[PDB]
This record gives sequence, structure tokens and C-alpha cells, in this order.
Amino acid sequence: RPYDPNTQRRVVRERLQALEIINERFARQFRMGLFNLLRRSPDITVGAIRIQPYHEFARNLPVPTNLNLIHLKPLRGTGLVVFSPSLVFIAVDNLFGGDGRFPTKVEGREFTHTEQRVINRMLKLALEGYSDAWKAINPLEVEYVRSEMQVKFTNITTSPNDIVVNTPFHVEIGNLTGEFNICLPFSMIEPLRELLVNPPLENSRHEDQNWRDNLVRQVQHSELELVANFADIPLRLSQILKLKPGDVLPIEKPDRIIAHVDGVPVLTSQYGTVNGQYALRVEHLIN
Amino acid sequence: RPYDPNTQRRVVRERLQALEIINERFARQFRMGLFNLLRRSPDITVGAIRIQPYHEFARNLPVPTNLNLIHLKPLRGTGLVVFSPSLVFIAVDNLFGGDGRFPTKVEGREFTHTEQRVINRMLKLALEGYSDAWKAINPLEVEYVRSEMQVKFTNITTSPNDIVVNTPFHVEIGNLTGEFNICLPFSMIEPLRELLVNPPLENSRHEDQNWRDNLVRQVQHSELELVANFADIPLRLSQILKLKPGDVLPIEKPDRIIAHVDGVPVLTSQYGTVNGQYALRVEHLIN
Amino acid sequence: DLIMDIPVKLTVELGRTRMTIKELLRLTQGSVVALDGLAGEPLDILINGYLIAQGEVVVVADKYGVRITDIITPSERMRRLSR
Amino acid sequence: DLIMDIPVKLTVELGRTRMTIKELLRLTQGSVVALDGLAGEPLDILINGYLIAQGEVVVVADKYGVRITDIITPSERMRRLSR
Amino acid sequence: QDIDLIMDIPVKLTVELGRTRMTIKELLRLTQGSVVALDGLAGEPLDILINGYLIAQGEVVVVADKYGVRITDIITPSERMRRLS
Amino acid sequence: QDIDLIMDIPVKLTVELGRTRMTIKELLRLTQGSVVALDGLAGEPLDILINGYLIAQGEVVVVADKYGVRITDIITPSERMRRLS
Amino acid sequence: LIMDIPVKLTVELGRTRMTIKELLRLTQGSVVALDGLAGEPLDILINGYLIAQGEVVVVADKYGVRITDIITPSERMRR
Amino acid sequence: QDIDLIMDIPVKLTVELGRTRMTIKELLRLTQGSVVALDGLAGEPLDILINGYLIAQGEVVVVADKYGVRITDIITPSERMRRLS
Amino acid sequence: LIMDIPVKLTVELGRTRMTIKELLRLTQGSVVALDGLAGEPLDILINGYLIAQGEVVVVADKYGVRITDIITPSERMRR
Repeated sequence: RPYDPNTQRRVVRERLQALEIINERFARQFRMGLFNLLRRSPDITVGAIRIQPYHEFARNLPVPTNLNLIHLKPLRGTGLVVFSPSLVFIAVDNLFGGDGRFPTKVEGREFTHTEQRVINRMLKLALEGYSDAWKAINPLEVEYVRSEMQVKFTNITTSPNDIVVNTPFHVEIGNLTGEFNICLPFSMIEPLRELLVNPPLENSRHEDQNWRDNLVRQVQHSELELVANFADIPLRLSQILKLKPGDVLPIEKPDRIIAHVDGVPVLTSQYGTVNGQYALRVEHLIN
Repeated sequence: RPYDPNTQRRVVRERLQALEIINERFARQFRMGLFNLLRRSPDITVGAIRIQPYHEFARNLPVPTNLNLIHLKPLRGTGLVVFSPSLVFIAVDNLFGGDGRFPTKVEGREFTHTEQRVINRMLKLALEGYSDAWKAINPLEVEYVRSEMQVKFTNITTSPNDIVVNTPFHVEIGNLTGEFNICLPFSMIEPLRELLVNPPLENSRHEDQNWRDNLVRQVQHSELELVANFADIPLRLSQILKLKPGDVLPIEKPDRIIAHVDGVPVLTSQYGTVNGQYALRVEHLIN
Repeated sequence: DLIMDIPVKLTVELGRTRMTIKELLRLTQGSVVALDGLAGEPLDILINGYLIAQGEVVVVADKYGVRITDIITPSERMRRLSR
Repeated sequence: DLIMDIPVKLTVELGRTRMTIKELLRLTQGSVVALDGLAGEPLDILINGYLIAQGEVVVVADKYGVRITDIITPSERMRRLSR
Repeated sequence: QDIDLIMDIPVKLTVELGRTRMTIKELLRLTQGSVVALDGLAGEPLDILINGYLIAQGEVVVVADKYGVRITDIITPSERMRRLS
Repeated sequence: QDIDLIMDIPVKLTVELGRTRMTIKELLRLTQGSVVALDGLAGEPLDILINGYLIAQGEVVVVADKYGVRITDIITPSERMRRLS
Repeated sequence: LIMDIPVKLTVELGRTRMTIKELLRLTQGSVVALDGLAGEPLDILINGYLIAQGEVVVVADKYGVRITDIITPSERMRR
Repeated sequence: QDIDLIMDIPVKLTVELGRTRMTIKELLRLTQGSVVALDGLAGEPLDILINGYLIAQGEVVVVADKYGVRITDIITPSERMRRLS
Repeated sequence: LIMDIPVKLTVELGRTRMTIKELLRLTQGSVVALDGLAGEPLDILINGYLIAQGEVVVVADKYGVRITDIITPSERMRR
């Protein structure tokens, strides 16, 4: 298995359960909105969050389909929500009156203006659900930018090998079924990677003081190892192999020695002798 | 392989990915504008950026064709955008109503006034896309100058062997296909050669102080080799061959010695002896 | 022995002490702490965090140096690490 | 030896030191730095960046000169460059 | 006297699932196939300590096939000496 | 005390793809056909250094068939001593 | 006597020679070319001392070095 | 101290198409049929000097079947010591 | 003893004898003729001392000198 710059991956194996729960909550807002709109009860199965290069995602995306760009302040970049012909078909059929027992294929014809308007109607609802799911974890301002036909026309990422995240959703209304995806570049969530790795927390006021107090009150007394390096000399394997008792290895004048824990300097001191012991007259702790 | 002044080439092997991305963005503005104008969805394939002498480009240019001159402040010179009979034909056919299933050859007839007018309408859109693609990287003021028939009538470069850059574009609308090129003398981009070699950067404010602080805080401490030249004597291979221990080689009076890294002087000093060591009493560092 | 020439970082340690957060927090200018090592007891020789031998500081003609006393002594090493 | 007559730039070096950007930044008028070379140790003879031999500065009748001691000594050169 | 001037100080934390109390004769008989129970009730919070000192209580979950403690409460002196005794 | 009076001063910068920790017995057995892994996770930023000291973190790309580092962040003291330990 | 001591080693892929000005000009997204050719055997360095040469391979989702050449100081002075 | 009181003073300029770096062993083998390359990139500006001292950079053309340099830039200290090293 | 020492050498294509007023008059695009004839064998000079003569060829997209004549100091005093 060779190494290539084409694999420009910040490969992820964490659970991303914060992303999972926020996707579930967004699907929840979308379900309530879609029940309100189409007068029918749907079910959204949130598929497994997928991590794949942009080229692979574009190839897997069924052409033709509808794509739409979102700008998410304060994060720089763009989101790539993709709506399938199947879901726009089901939505328009249910809105205009039908049973869906007579599906029609997609022949490459561009979507009608009415179909685009229905797409916008469901798109603003999806964006509002996206935003109100986000602001629980982190306040994000999401706004629609423009619509696109082909995936190669979205220029979502600088490189086709750029790593991206895809959240799929399977929306079913009765026997009617469809799918739609939400695509975000991994650079969108690089700054908040740790936030999305850890699960969201509900308490926001009590903890802020109870732990800042209790943690110091209890870590007040807990023993930790420390080692002070009095000297520092460089040698060689030759001198180490020939190292025999009775020789002297030169050392410069140590004006100050460093006491450290597991290597990290914690304080500086001057060595000395007190009550028959190797004592340290400290000067200050490194900040 | 001999050397000739006729090969007056500043031959380029760099990626010029800044030029590639700016060409892609210009093609993007052109695509959106052409969709707005001709009421049809085109696709522009940006061909490989070509580096060739002006005579070779002129020979490769299919005569007859339309050429147009641009002045790009503050850069001195001219751009040489060339529009093909194929694209002007497709544009006029789509504007005036047609399918393109009945193409007509070019018989050397000069373009009609209507055809030149359609050319101007596509040309101003192309120039605006050119400008708004440029000002992301460097603000360029591009303005149409005049139109020309034959390539030998453009006098774009002083010499036919002058090295030039060509950006080709293949524009397809349905089954209809055509091509057009944008030609720039390499002298136009001499000053910004490094700017076009390195990729464009998005951040423009935070970095401007973050890294000013951070690089000095961190390169605050990093070791570097330095050697001081105490003396300087010239010799010959004869004296080097006859050089045997026990001789003296004369040296003038060194009033000041130079301490340098890898050759480049970094400071001047006076030699001396301190605590049993060869010490340097520095005077100043060369600026 | 094709790896004959490799630089290695030597270090010495005086001693350690049971020493906690609040009492190190209380440390200020002139504060004194003690270590396990006895006065005149040989300091410990390590490299990159592993014991090698023991040695004491010696002042000869005003220059400091370290004079070693023992060897790695694997049985003694076993005894030391069994702590 | 058809290349007998070719001028070559000789140079000497006193010593080097572990010295960073801020320490040289702190250097001002009268500042002093040290080198690895011992007092009275022979300076190093190089030409265009390659060691040739070693030599010491000698003052005879008030005129300075360099008296060499060693030869290129390829084994010693191997030992030196293996550092 | 400073508050957080020791901003970076690495400490070692551990977690305990129960404690027991018996003599050497009950452990000399412990070999392969010998199991011993703990007084810790099945489901009570794991005891989070640092450097072998009591810190908190909290249960244990699995994250990406790895143990991870979800703390619930900090130890007060009232139950600290209860744990001591 | 000056700010940029050393305007020209050539330095040597290097980049590290991971660090390891083992003894001589694990390298004396290293010959042709012997491979060794590094603790560096496959995909973490390359460690940019200058003159053999820590500078930045950033990934590696290829430019005109040549290695080239795209830096992302500097090292701050917090993770500096983390790298040290 | 020296049976076991862990050693600190790195693997190096670039040695650009450059002054501080195009460090000062560096920002984020800034790409500097490094003299190491893509595919040239990567050199193995232990505690500041070069030992081996050999390219890079990924094993079990981990970085690793596939070594080919080792020491022979005849190729040391020119580097 | 005068500005242009040396109005007439003939000097010798030269131009260099590249510089190389090798030992005597690589030139003793240089005879008829032996060719040597230069580090100078094919197309970079010729180095204009006077009296063996760096002046400027500029390419070379032919005028009336004769070499002639077209200068483009005069050397600044920043690249002067870069050329030195 | 002197087996290996890298040397500094250049190749020269012009020796215009000319004073400073028509250096002062020089600007961008200024072309000065040089006595070297186009195609005349180019002289090889090593650290300020002429050795060889021979024209210029490009090899592997690199500058190079195709040498023909070498030393014979009989052609030195007139130059």
C-alpha cells in the first residue's frame, strides 16, 4: 500500500455522534414540516453518515438531479444540498393530487418552473430545520445561494480528491419512496471537529461554576511525579560502550536546574543541600 | 541540440494553477452569462493552457477568424481574444432561431454588421467575466480596443518568436460545438509570474497579524550554523601541491573579520581571546 | 557494529518527592523543597528516560564532572523497577 | 599537469557556535560571543568551502602568517565529516 | 499564591470498578479458573480518580470501541470519608 | 534590540512524517525487506521544522512532480510540550 | 550492556534552502516546494544522525518506511 | 566626494551564461568530445558583469550577426548574496 | 593530495571595451553589441583564468558547452 498526495485525506474513524444527533433532529424538523405541508405522514430514515472524496460522491450521485448551494456564516465555504428527481416527483404528485402508482422516468428534461418553485418551498423548510438543529450545538446562519443541474457544475471543492461528508435521508410517504443528500466539505467542519466528535451537552449554567469550583477543591491534593534534571551532557555510543567506573564526564556550570513532570518543565530552581538532603531552592514555575 | 537567439524563450514548466483556476472561474462567468443570453445551457471545456511562440500560435489559428485587442491597465501591452466563425455562427443561429443542423462553410466573406454586433455583445460579457475573475487574484482593468480580421494584422508581439500563452475554450450547446481562444503575451505576466505560479489564497485579514506575531515568537529559537573568516589569502595550484607542514603563508592585517552563514555575511567583529577560547567582539550586523 | 556513531542525550536526576498541586502552588521566591536522595548519595544517570547507572558530581580544578560507580546491573535494575 | 597555473581562494575559520536568531538579535556594540575552537588551537584551512588542513596564526617580525600542521589525511577527513 | 499559573501540568487519571477486602489466604487460592467478586454494586458509578486520589463518580460507556467515562457528580467530603471507612 | 535588521539570513527547513521509539535490537534486525511503522496517524499534518526545531503543522501535496507542504497552523506552547512528551 | 535503550528517530522528506523572507511571506494555504523528488527514497534519521534511505508506505492505516539502502558513509560527505 | 567628475573611464563588461561546480577529476577527463552542462536554466537572463563583478540580468539576442545583451533588471542585495551562496 | 576540490568556473560570450557614459545611457530594452561573433567558439574560464574554447549547446533542457580547443598558451598573450 503506497503513499500518494492524491490521498489528501484527514481520514476519520470517530463516531461523530454529535453530527448523528443533529442530523436526527434536523430530520425531525423536516418530518414535522413535511407533514404540515403535504398533509401526509412521511418517515425519514437517516442513512449512515458517509465520508468520501468529492469525486466519489459526484460519481455516486445519480445524474440528473437538483443541487443547491448554501453559505454558512461564519464558516467559509458552501454546502451542497442535493434533491433527487424521485423526491421532487413525490412532492409535486402529493401537492397536486395523485397516488404515485404511475411513476414517470426522468428523460433529461430540465425541471419546470413549477417544479423549481416546489423545490424552493421544500428547500426553505429544509434550511430552517437545518438552522434550528444547528443552533442547539453551534449557531450557524444558513442561506440559500443558487441552484445547479449537474454535479460537475457545483465547484464545491478545490480538488476532486477533497474529502467530504455526506448525510443521506430516505423519505417515504406511503409506498412512495425517495432519497436526498446534504453534502459538506470537510474543511467546513475542520475548526469544530472536536465539537462534533464530542456529544452535545444540555447543562449550560450550573456546571459553569459547580465544576470550576469542585475540580480545584478536589484536585487540591493529588500526588504527581516530578524529576529535576541537574545536568545535561551529550555523548556517543562509543563512550557509552567504553563507559567504565572511575571516569569523569565533563559538565558545564548549571546555574539553574529544571524540575519537570514526564518531561514538561514545571519549575526552575537552584540545587543545594538542606538537613542532609538534596534540596531545591525554587525560583519560579514556568508559565 | 544547438543554441539560437531565435529561441528567445523564458520556457515555463510550472503548473500555473492560479492561471488554471482563474480560467475556470472566467469560464464560469461566461457560462452563466451565455445561459442568460442565448436561453440555452452551454458547457465550456477549458483546454490545457498552452505555451508557444507567437508564430506557431498564428499558424495554428484557423484563418479566417475574428480577433480583438484588449488593454489591461496597469500592465503595458495587449490581449488578443480570438473568436471563431464556428462560435459566432452558433451564437447568431441560436439568437435568431435555428437548430444548427444546417451548418454553412466560411467562404472568406467579411462578417456582416449584424454578426459584428453579436460579436460585441458576446465580447463585453467575456471581458466582464475576465475582469471579475481577475480582480479576485489581482485587480485588472480590461477594455476592448479594436477588432481585426487576419492574425498577421494584430502586431501583438514585437517578434514572431516571442513566447505567448494561449487559453482555449470549447463551448458546446447541444450538439453544436465551437472553440475560442484568449492569447496573452508572456511579457504581460512577467511581473506577476510568481503570483500566477503560486495558488491564490482566500484569507486576507486574520493571517496578516497572526503570522507576523507567530513566526517571530517561534523562530525566536532555532539553531543555525555560522562560520567566521579570520583571514583571506590567494594562492595557486603550484603552491597547493608544494604545500608542506612547517611553512608560513603571509596574511595582511585583519582589522575586522566577517561571520557569515553559508557564505552570506551576517555580522562583523574583532577576533580575540576570552576565558581560554576564540571569542568575537562583535561590532554590528550587516543590513 | 555498523551503528557505531549515533549521538545520545545523557541526563542526571537528583531525586523526586511527594509533591502536590496546592503545595507547589504555594511555592514562591525562596521556597525550598526536598528530594528522596540523601546528601552525598549518587545521582541517577539516565538517557531518554531509562536508567543506565549511578554517578556523583565531582569538582576537580573548579570544573564540574560526573563520576560513575555502577553498571546497568540487570538484576539490580529488576529490583529497582519492582517498585 | 596542464592545469598547473590556476588561482584558488584560500580561507581560514576560527570556530562555530550554537547561536540562534534572538541571541544574535540581542547582540549590540561590545557584545561578545565564543566559538568551539580552544585558545591556541589550530584554525581550520579551507578553500571554497572544503577542508584542506589545519594551521595556526604566527606573528613573525610583526607580520602575520599561517603555519600549517597537518595534511588532508583522508582517514581523518572521514572522521571529521562523520559528525 | 496563584490560581491557574500551572496551566499545563499533566496528571494521570484512573477509574475503579469496585474495591474488595480479604486476606492472603483468599488470594493464594486464586489461580486460573478462580473468580472473585467485588462489593461494588452492578451499575453504581465508576470511581474516577487522578494519580490514585478520589475525584468523581460516573458511569462507563463505549466510544468507537474504547472505554470512556461519563462523569455525573464530584465527591464532597460527606461521602469522601464514607468511602474512606 | 532590533526587529528585522537581519532581513536576509538563509535557514534550512525540514518536514517530518512521524516519529518512533524503539531500541537497538529492533533496528539491528532492520535489513532489506524489513519495514517499520511510525506512530504518526495516516493523514495528520506533516511537522514543519526549521534547522531541526518545531515550526508548524501542515499537509503535503505534489507540485509539478515535487513535494510541497501546505501549512495550516503554527505550534503553540500548549501542544509544543505535548509533542515534547 | 547496551542491550535496550529506546531511540528517537524521524523520517525526512525535504531540505529547502531559503532565507527568512519567504517564511515571513508564508501564510495559510502557502505551498513551498521542497527539493525531495516525489518517489525518491526517503531518508531515515535517528537522533539527528542519518542512517538509512527508503520510501514511504501505509500499513494498517499507519505511516511506515520501506527502507532500501543503509549507511555506507561514502554517500555522506556530499550530503 | 564628487558625482560624475570621472565622466570618461573605459571599463570592460562581460556576460555569463551559467556557472558550474565540480572538481579537477571531472575536468581532467574533459577532452575533445567531452561536454559539460551548467546549472543555468535554459532561458534565464544572462548575467551581465563588468570587470568580473555582478551588474545585472538580461537575455541575449543577435544584432547584425553579432551577440547583444538586452538587460531587464539590475541586481539588488537580496539576490546578490543569493547568487553568492 | 589534491584529488578532489570543487572549483568555480564560468563561460563568457562578450568583452565589449566601452566607457561609462553609455552605461549611464543604458535603460530597459537597451541592447549593446558585444565583440563575440555569433557561432564563434565560446571560451571556458575557471575562477578568473581561461582554459578552454568551445561553443554552446542545450542538453536535457540545460545549458552546456561543447569544447573544441584547450589552453596552448601560444594564444594567450594576444588575448
